Amino acid sequence: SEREKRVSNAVEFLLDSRVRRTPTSSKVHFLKSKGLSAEEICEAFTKVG
Repeated sequence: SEREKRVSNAVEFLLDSRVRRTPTSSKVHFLKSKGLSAEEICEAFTKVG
């Protein structure tokens, strides 16, 4: 599904060691800019440990 693709792509982005030091505020805006909702964003954040 389109939602599953959005969330799974987000998780993969977030797991990249190179993006760790990226401000969480900008991660939120970035994910919104890729079409994710607030609930999708929270789901993506918590799939990462």
